[PDB]
Amino acid sequence: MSTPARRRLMRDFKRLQEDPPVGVSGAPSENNIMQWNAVIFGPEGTPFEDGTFKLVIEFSEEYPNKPPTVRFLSKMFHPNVYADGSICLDILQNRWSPTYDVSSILTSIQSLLDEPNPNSPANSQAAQLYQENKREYEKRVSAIVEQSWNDS
Repeated sequence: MSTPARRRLMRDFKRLQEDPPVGVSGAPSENNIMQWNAVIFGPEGTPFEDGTFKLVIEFSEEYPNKPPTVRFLSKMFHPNVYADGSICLDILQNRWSPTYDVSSILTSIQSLLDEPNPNSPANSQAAQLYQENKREYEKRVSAIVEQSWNDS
């Protein structure tokens, strides 16, 4: 029924309103405290700067420091992605510190767009094309972005 992990999430939300992260947003809209609504925009000086990407962060009633779960709602091509669509970040592991806030997870992925980690990539196909054929990779970026570029 109740838990400590839930209470913490409530303290983070109010703290988010006081001073939310610039460039990325992550707050619950209609979905319960479990599911949240977050969106990340491409960094400056990248083919994603003009594009828009939305992602959801699924929390668990396990522990306030237990490795959470996150995944993009829109199916797009990325240099590194899991079969479930999750993102490969050091935060996803036990390296996550209970000192930081949810904003840290939003900025973590934002920076990933700028430059991924060649250290054990999830999608070798993309990571390879990045150093092989840039013309083939760029087309994949603008293509996936165009789909979620305009919905109206």
